[PDB]
Amino acid sequence: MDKVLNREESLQLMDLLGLERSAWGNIPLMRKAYLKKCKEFHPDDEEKMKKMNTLYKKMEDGVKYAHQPDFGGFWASSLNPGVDAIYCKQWPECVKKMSTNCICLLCLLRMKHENRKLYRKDPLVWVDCYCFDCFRMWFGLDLCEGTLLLWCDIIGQTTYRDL
Amino acid sequence: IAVLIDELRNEDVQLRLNSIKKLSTIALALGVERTRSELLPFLTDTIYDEDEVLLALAEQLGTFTTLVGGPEYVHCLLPPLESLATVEETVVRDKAVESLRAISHEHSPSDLEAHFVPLVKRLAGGDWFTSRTSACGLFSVCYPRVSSAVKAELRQYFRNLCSDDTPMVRRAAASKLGEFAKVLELDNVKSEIIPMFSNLASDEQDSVRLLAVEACVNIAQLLPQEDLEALVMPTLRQAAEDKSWRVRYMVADKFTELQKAVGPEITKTDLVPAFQNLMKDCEAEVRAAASHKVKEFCENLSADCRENVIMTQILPCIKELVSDANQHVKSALASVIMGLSPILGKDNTIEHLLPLFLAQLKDECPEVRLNIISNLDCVNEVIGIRQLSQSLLPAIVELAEDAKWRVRLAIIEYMPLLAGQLGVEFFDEKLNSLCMAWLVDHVYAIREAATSNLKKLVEKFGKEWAHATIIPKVLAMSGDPNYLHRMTTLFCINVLSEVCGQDITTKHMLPTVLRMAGDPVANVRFNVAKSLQKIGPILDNSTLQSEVKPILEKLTQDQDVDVKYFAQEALTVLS
Ligand SMILES: [Zn+2]
Ligand SMILES: [Zn+2]
Repeated sequence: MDKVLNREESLQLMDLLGLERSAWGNIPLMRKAYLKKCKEFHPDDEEKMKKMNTLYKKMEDGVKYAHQPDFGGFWASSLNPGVDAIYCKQWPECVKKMSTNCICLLCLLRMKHENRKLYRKDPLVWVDCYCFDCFRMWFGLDLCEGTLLLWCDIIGQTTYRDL
Repeated sequence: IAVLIDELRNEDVQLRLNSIKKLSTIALALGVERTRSELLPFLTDTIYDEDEVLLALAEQLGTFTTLVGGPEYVHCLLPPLESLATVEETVVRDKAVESLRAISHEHSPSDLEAHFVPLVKRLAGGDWFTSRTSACGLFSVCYPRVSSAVKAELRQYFRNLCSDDTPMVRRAAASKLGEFAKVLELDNVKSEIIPMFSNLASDEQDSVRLLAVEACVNIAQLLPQEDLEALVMPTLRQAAEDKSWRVRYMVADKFTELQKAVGPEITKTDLVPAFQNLMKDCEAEVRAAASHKVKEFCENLSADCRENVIMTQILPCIKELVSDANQHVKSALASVIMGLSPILGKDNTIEHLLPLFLAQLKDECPEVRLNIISNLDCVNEVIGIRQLSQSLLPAIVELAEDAKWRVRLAIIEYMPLLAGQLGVEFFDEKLNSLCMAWLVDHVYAIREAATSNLKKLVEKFGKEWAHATIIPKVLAMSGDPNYLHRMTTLFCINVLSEVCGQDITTKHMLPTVLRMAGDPVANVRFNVAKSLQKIGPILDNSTLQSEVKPILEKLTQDQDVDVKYFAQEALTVLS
């Protein structure tokens, strides 16, 4: 995600969406806040209308790279979790020094991370990984029962990525 | 010598650490020549295993200067450290960083330019935010002694870190700003630090903003008392009323550090109002954070307008934090409020402070009163004695009846310390029934400590009072229809006879013991025998022959073995 745009763009695109500047990295907000500004175009000041575009299109692609899997898929997957998907499975446990005989999105993604970090000399960041640790890292967020709800409000909207 | 180069490849087991990171002994035998062009290269690109091995390695290398040859070849150490300074694991990097700073003083000024500085720049410029957050911590230590032009380049690389694509690195940099500005020249703090500061001061992320406060403390102290208003003060003043409690929590928490760092007078003008708002914050854990610093904040108010501001400004606010709706806010105050006594004098502590001191004491909250009971240190020396008794009756009564066993433990535990500060006078009728309803307490350790209470009170009150008040009621237990309480009589006796002399143990205490040796419940009876033995060495030559001996003898003939045994041995322990 840090690799999507730079600081200068990062802030600009966030302004042209009228989105709290603090919310860079929240793809589903940004998406829908842009599908909401587009409702204020066509026969609708206008120099912004095509600027938000030039920016937003560059981010959509940068983010499309962020979601590419390692090695091109060589070396549970439909759309948005939905139904009674299980994001956590016990509050402190799945998160803290885990107790791990389960596969809740939290524990899955966490496995995904410590599995990828084996072959990546690279450090992973938000929207490359989507695990709690990477999220809680990106925004400035404290390990608490609030923070989990925020995280799994974006996961409930992301399409099965890294499974 | 022995197990060495072969042991560095095992299976990455924590059985290969005992001797691995004992590298201080390997390189001592490997010789200086080999260590350099062999051990170091090995240690650079062969082992990268677990967060426990690497963290021992990072530490070790920060002690390798006098072992790689001396300050002349410290530069050989850089690569295995610049490596470690990149591991995802925070605790490894931090050690690498910690070890890079130690060895960076061992470089000659020339060697810093040749080697250290390049290293910094490769970290700072890297793609890995891990590499970059490690760079932030290294500017301060190679700055003062590098060249005038190198300094100039170093401030760019920092400025760059301050405006990073990744929040992890802005946080990093923020948190290192005050350290770095301290080795800068003023010309540049005013010109180049302040803007950088200004920009983290006000940042989307409050995780970043939150860290501006300690830089604010740091930058303030640098700036002459006449620039603060132009450079530091608008940021600080804004941080105080910031949108996010996380940020405002900082200013309240680092407030007294902010007051001296900013100066006697600016405190008077900006800080005192800004401190009234924190005490009135809507978020609770901010109000508390400010309550904790109220008493320090007043001790450091200039030695003249103290009486004034404390009276006119602080006190009105305090009067509300007492009446606060949150337990953590009140309990904070209750543990500082009464350190205002040394500075308000004595006339005013009675005028205004006692209405306050006695408000908290009326509080139903257990934790609140404890702290107010606990602080009779600078209020014991200034205010009255009979005054306390008005609300110390309900205070000491409710605490001893708290639904939490371990609160009750506390006053029980306190009671022996309330003798050297309240005496024979305060302890009265409506308080000893208290000191004894604890012996009938369901929880156990309360009965334990409530018996410890009487032995601690005795050792503090001679052997006179006991016969008058206590013992009459301690024996008034030997009549309880519940055998567990009869039992308490004995345990209760067993400890007083310790410090009671021959007199009171033989006279009022003994006739009770013998009288219980007829208890229909067996448990009591063997405790009689056990109890006689603890009170053995205290009695008379003929009291033991007359009344004590003939009882054990009838106890031996028991249909309940337990009684005869503890009584058999009593007879053997005392002839
Ligand atoms: Zn789980
Ligand atoms: Zn992750």
